[PDB]
This record gives sequence, structure tokens and C-alpha cells, in this order.
Amino acid sequence: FEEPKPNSELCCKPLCLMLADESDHETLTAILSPLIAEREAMKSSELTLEMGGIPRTFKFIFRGTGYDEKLVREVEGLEASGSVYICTLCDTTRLEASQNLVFHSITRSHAENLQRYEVWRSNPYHESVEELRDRVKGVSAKPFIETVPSIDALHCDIGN
Amino acid sequence: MSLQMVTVGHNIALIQPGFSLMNFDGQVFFFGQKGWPKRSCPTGVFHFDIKQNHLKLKPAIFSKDSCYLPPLRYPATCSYKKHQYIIHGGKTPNNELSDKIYIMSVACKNNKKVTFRCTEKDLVGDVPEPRYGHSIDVVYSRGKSMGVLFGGRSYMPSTQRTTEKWNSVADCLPHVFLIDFEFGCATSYILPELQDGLSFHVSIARNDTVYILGGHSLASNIRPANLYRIRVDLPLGTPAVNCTVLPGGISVSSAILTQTNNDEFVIVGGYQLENQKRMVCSLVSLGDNTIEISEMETPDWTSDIKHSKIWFGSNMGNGTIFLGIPGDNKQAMSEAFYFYTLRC
Amino acid sequence: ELMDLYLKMKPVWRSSCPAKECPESLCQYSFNSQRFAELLSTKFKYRYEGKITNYFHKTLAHVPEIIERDGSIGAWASEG
DNA sequence: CAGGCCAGATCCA
DNA sequence: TGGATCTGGCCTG
Ligand SMILES: [Zn+2]
Repeated sequence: FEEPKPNSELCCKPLCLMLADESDHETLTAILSPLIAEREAMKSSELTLEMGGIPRTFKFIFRGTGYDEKLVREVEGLEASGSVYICTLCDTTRLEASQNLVFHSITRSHAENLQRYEVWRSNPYHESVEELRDRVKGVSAKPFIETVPSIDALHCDIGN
Repeated sequence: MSLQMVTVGHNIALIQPGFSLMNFDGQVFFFGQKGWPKRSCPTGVFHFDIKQNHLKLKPAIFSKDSCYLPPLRYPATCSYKKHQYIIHGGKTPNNELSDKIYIMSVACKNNKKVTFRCTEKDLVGDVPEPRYGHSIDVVYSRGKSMGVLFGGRSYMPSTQRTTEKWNSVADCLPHVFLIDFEFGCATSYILPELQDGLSFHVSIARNDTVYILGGHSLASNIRPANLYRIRVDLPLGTPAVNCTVLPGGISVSSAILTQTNNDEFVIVGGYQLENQKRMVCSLVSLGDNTIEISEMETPDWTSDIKHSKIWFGSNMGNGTIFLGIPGDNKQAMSEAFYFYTLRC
Repeated sequence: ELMDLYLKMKPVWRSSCPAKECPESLCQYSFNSQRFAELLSTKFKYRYEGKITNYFHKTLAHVPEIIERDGSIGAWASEG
């Protein structure tokens, strides 16, 4: 199978709806915690379901791409969008991105963000605010949603 | 008995219910902001100042060896007496509970410049489970200082928790804990006079006794008018805990405690029932081995406080509290929480 | 020339199958990206000296790697 | 048009 | 005269 119109209104299935502010982190987490709990619970399981007289089993691989830049910054334990560290895929500063502009590599991930937050909270090297931020590459919050590093085409086009 | 309005700076949207006001050498500070700390204040602690009824929340840096700590939304604060401050547990912004202990102290001070010092204390033994709304106080018995800890509200255990009831909360067991600060040890003790759980109560410390009164029991949806006195002695061997039930208690929950005079405390604000509000103040006069609770004069509340549903606050320390009333709607932003100060 | 370079670079991260219908464009994405970057840094020093948009950074550094890793960009977009 | 981060112009004890 | 204090600019929306 392959979806013919992946960006159409006919393929996205609603799963959880709420009337809450996007940046209101407390209620955002309060509402979205159960879904992430089920996601992590079923990421390593097998589903047996009856299909037309023959039982069949299902695996599941999840890719999170449909988040805009502000959502990624908020839910991946990152700073605001106007920070020195600009890209949610690599650990490079805005200035250094301006002098080089060509060569890079994706190195950010959810587990790496979690351990960077752990380092930030524990302060295991006895450093100040600036040194610790330079150590953690801009991580100052605990992420709670796992997404893959990807680019949103619509908002990329709008910004360009 | 004086009530006044205090304004806010440009950081009104940074005060949320469940904060904690911590005082050092007559200087009061803020803790428990809303949202994860931004670049404007990476430390997370704030400078609380009232001058001509106005608030400016200047940040406050930490020490080099300090550990940067998450915003606790319902912690348990203690005032140890070479001065330190104790906070244990509570809700983090992502709504998961923590079971670790943070110790506060003022590392150094310049001309109107303050730096804190945060250390993480790990407990071994019968570690209390993560919870929030609990109360922590300290006792001084025969040259030994050690703090007592009581139960509050906690999520279901990791074996009886479902996604459909992920955020459901049940009261902790009424076990009385004895946590040692200078050794990081705890011994769990069970006392027969304490059968039902208690949450969001107010506790008062003295020489060698703690008075826990009020509190909400979620098991039967009542607020008992209870009053327990806990006595601690420190022999060579294991410590002993004895609890006695005293008459004349009050039925309050999530109230605010502050000190007016020596051996003098006052309870201001709180909840009497689900839809009822504690509109009176109770003067609790402590002594050597006696307790007496009487009703003081009712302060003149404004219509905004009288017709609201939620207020919250903490202790300033110098005979003053800081209670908050929600203001207007949220979409119109700007002024969203009306803040008041009360003089005792 | 800058607009032509951008229009040549666009069809890679907007098509549901960039490995099939735009082979030459996908192969020349790197050359077009380098040309775009040098043109910005040379002729537009009044806008991109010490500051550049994170979306330009992404479009010039990370798009081909994401294409190789996933298979397509734009099918996973937020249009739906 | 709100919100956040940042390099630069005042400025005051 | 060296940190406080705004302040417009830039970034995502
Ligand atoms: Zn990047």
C-alpha cells in the first residue's frame, strides 16, 4: 500500500482534540501524556487482528514530521526560535551557520536531548550558566514527545 | 489587618498556583514559575520585591557548583536553622513527580546582588514515594536536628496505572517518615492514631513537636477538623515517634501559614469545602506543651476576593503573605492574575 | 540568477517522490546549494553578514540528507 | 499582529 | 565608567 494523496484532507485521521493554548505547557503535557504513553507502550509489541477470515499480525513504525518549528522547539526540550542555536537537527550557532552555510550533519535525537537535559539539571562539571549552555548545545527543558528530525515543506516555503 | 493591592512588572505571566516564597536574611524570593525557564532567567529563581506596592522580578544567578533545578509546582518547603532551605518533591512542568531533595543556601552577596547554592540530596532506606502537597518541618531534640515528613497526594503505582486514568491521583499512606539531612537516611514508621491519609494540610514546628491540622482526605471526600501533635525524641538508638490527637482542631486544606510573633502563628486563607472558601483567620498560639486556637478579627476583604473561587499564596516571613486572585479572561492577556498582600 | 537557483532547488523537497521525477534536480541540488550560498555571502553582505535564516540553513545543509534517510519530503509535510 | 532572544544606545550611582 | 535598562531588530509563528 502507498497513500496517493499524503497531504490531502482525506488521509489525516483525528486522534486527540483539545481547546488549550499551544504554549501552555502544563495542560499540553497533561492532555498529551496518555497518547505518548500508549505510543511508547506499543512501539515494541505486535497486534493480532482478524482480517476477512484469516488472522493477521501487525508491527508499527512511527515517524513524527507534522510538527512546525515552534512545536518542535517547545516539545523537544529546546529554547525559543530566536535563540543563537537555530537548527533542530544539528548543534550549530547562527553566526557559524552564516560563515559556513554548506557543510553540516544531522546529530540531534530524542535520547540525546534527554541526556543533555539530565546533564543540564545535574551540573556534573560545576560550571556557570553560559558554560553549561555551551556544554548542552541549547537544551534547557525535558522533552516528552519523540519526533524524527525533518523539515516541514509548507512552512519552509513560507519562510523562504 | 491591612489589605493592599500590589502591581506587577512585565512578568505577570510567570506566577502560577503552587509557587513558593523563600526568604534569606529578610530578602524574599520567588520559586515555581510557569513553563520551562527561558533565556531571560535560566536559573529559575526570582527576586521578590515590594516597593510602593510594585513587583519587579529580577533574576538571580546560582553558584558555580550548584545544580539547576526544575520548577516545582507543589513542593514541600522547610526552614532549617549556617542557614539553609529545604525543598523536596512536587510536580515538574511536564506533570511528572520527583522524589529528590534540593538544599538552598546563599553562597555570596554583593551590593544588592545575590547568588544561591543548590545541592541535591539522595535518600537511602525507606525513601518516600514521589508526591506533592505534603508538609515538611524540623525538630530540635537534645542537640540533634532532624526533619519529619508526612504523606500527600501521589499517582497510582506503576502496576495499577492505565492510560485512561493516567492523571488520576490517590492519597499517600499515612506513614510518618524521619529523614536525616546530615546523613541522607530515612526510617519509615507507622502510628495507629493516624489511619486516614491527609493532603494539603498546614504543619507547625516547635522545639520537639509538630502540629498537623486540617487537610483533605480524598478517600471519603471530607475535610476533617483534626489536630495531631507529633513528638520526637533522639536517644542513642533508633528514634521514636508518638502522635496524640488533640481537640479543638480546624477543618482547612491548602491554607497559608506565617509567623507574627515568637510562639505566635496565624492561618490565613484556605478551603473549608469544595465550593466554600475559608473567609476567616485563626490565631494559633503555641507554647511549651499547650495549644489554644481562637478566632481573630475577620479582615475586610474586597469583592474580588469575596466572589472568587481560587486563591493561592505562600509566606513572606515578615508578618505578611502574598495571595493571588485570577483576573479577567486569558485571551485579553496583559493583566490575568490580580495580586494582593495582607498585613497581619 | 538567485531566483533561478531557488526555483531549481525547490522541486526536491516539495515532491512526493524526489528520487523518480526529478533525478537531475536531485543530483544537482548540492551544486545549486553551493552557488546559492556563495551568491548570498558575496552579493548580499548587507543582509547575510552575521545573520541568516534557519530555513535557509536547512535548505542549504540538511535537505539531501533527509531525502536519503526518508525517501521523500513533502509527503510528510503539514499540509494534511 | 503576540512572543522570545539579542546586539546596541542611554544612563545613573 | 561599568554594569542596569530599555529598545528596535530578527526569528518563528
Ligand atoms: Zn542545521
